[PDB]
Amino acid sequence: ARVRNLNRIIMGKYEIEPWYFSPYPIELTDEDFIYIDDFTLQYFGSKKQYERYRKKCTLRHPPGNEIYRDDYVSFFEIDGRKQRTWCRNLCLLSKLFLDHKTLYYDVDPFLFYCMTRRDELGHHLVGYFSKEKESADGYNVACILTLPQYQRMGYGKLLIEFSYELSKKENKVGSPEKPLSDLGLLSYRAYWSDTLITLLVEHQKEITIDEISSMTSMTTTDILHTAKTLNILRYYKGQHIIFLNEDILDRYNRLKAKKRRTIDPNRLIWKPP
Ligand SMILES: CC(C)(COP(=O)(O)OP(=O)(O)OC[C@H]1O[C@@H](n2cnc3c(N)ncnc32)[C@H](O)[C@@H]1OP(=O)(O)O)[C@@H](O)C(=O)NCCC(=O)NCCS
Repeated sequence: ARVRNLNRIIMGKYEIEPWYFSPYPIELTDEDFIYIDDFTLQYFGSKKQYERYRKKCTLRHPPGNEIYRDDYVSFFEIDGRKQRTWCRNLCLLSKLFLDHKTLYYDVDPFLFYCMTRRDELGHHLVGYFSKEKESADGYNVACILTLPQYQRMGYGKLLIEFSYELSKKENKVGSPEKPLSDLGLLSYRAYWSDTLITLLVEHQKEITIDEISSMTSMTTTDILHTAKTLNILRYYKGQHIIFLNEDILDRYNRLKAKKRRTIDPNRLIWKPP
């Protein structure tokens, strides 16, 4: 009698192996897989069951308001309390790739911003970031995730950039919840670096900390840490600034050479509560 662990989830054409254990309320059997509907995120122990529900009539995108939509991606804002089932399913899926995550069942305190890539086939959920409706620490991101099958394609940086656009619209600085996984912290460091580098080349050769936080919603701490790492911190005109140098120009051009997609602030149709 085999009592197997969840060793693989079948999502669309993808067969993904979890990185960590997730509390799916499922029976342990001699099989080690479950089906995850790529639209509803519902889990099924049998292909037949999955098929049975797949036929049902359902929307083909996350259950929320589309507050951003460009030719590349869309962002749906979902209130956990309004979509408990879907969001709980999202959290269970997310935990498979997180060392730790708050109780998956309690989604009410969160707002989920889910990003989809649109193809000739429609919407495809590629990642998301949750956010406390009320954060005592001012965290502008609780958890953030790019589904495994879509990682290392630039989606993570888009998720992060979007979280800062919300903060900017809210007229507040913000920073991701600590502690961050190594993957998460390294992604933020790259984003913060790319952001200061782009500002120095496209906005001004010299910029004060205040100006930076005002334009990016990045906190003083994340700005200083990033500036020190790049060796671009100085004192000019009576205050601390970051400055441009050949290294930064070089980095900027290399960044641009990758012709990466970015978020257009003008397409965010959203008003904070
Ligand atoms: C952290 C996380 C969101 C990052 O998401 P991601 O989609 O992989 O992020 P990005 O793709 O924007 O990261 C940039 C990387 O992708 C690579 N990349 C992006 N587009 C690419 C392309 N078209 N071709 C080749 N490489 C590409 C970049 O070269 C870069 O590699 P590097 O970090 O070694 O320099 C993701 O690793 C994840 O969900 N991890 C598990 C959950 C987790 O730990 N979340 C954070 C909790 S604190």
